[PDB]
Amino acid sequence: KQYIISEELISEGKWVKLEKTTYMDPTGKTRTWESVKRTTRKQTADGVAVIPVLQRTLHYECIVLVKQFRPPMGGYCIEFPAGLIDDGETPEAAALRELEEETGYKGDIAECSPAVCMDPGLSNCTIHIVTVTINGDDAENARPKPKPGDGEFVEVISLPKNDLLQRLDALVAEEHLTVDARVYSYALALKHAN
Amino acid sequence: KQYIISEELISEGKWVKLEKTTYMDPTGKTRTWESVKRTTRKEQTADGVAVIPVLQRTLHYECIVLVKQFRPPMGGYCIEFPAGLIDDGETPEAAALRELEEETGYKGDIAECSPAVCMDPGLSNCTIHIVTVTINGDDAENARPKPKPGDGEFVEVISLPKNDLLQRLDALVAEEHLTVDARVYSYALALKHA
Ligand SMILES: CCNC(=O)c1c[nH]nn1
Ligand SMILES: [Cl-]
Ligand SMILES: [Mg+2]
Ligand SMILES: [Mg+2]
Ligand SMILES: [Mg+2]
Ligand SMILES: [Mg+2]
Repeated sequence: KQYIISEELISEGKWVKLEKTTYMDPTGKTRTWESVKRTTRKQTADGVAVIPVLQRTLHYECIVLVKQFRPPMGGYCIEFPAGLIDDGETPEAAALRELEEETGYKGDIAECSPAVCMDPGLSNCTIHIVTVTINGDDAENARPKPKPGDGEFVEVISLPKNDLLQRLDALVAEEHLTVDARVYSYALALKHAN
Repeated sequence: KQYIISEELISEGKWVKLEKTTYMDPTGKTRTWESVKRTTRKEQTADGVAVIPVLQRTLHYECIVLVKQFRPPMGGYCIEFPAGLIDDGETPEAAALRELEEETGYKGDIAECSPAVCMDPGLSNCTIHIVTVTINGDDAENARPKPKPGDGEFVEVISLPKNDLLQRLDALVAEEHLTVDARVYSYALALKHA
């Protein structure tokens, strides 16, 4: 019933562009939408985000998160490890790779979502959410070695899965960070379950 | 350590703008980023809300109430939590209840309200409050819920059981071209993981 008629370029950066989308509304009237797209997509999706479950015997199961300065936000954010999928990379391989670079952990793939939208009223950005388990008792994850690329500066924050929401709220209150909406959504559902 | 040095406007549509962001990296070196912002944020503590609406009815399993609509940035239909921007002077809770009623017909009760969470913080400064609302589906008000969509709004309601949310989402993606939102998928994944 609704569909895109045309896309007009408004402005194109190196990494992001702004378009004016013309579309057919369900009444049969033509309407416009200002949209954002990345210039980097090739791929199943733009990026991956990793839900890393750190499993150590005789310890609570932790979710491994990252804290970074985010220039669009003007501040620090707490997020699932994540990055864009390299040209001709699978989402799983991007997931294990980004997890290693950002955290130093070597994980195993548990499951992989279909491409999911980030902010669909604003952009076409999509990611695969990849659930990964980390055997924290293996020697490779003893002294995990994070390999930041140029200009990446990432802090690792592991939080217990069984209290995640309350721990995130604490960091927000105490550290004036912004929690990521996907992280928060995950944390809410852990409390809402059953 | 890191902070914004300058924000230069590149292009300003009516709804969105693109900015060249200059910031100080933690080595003391000046770097740039291409940033997206909305033009609509005034004194709201966030751009928008998204509502987690838990529909509760005697002798029923709890449902999560979702909406499906065409998203011109995505060029297709998306399944999302009910959501909208916060009107000037409106509280996040009022916005949540109002959007829920407009989009679904249901009259909810506030349960909890998150702090401002970021939508896609490597791309944009956009933020939302995630507002959990219970819907008493045994109340007469909520028996024959009719969407009251605004101008150019065309929303379908999809209520799915909480106890099978992920598989029911998978079954919808399997049967048609449609993208699930990353917050909804994250929430459904945690419901499984718990
Ligand atoms: C910022 C994403 N664009 C919009 O919200 C919009 C609304 N009408 N036209 N474009
Ligand atoms: Cl798991
Ligand atoms: Mg990253
Ligand atoms: Mg990277
Ligand atoms: Mg909406
Ligand atoms: Mg609306």
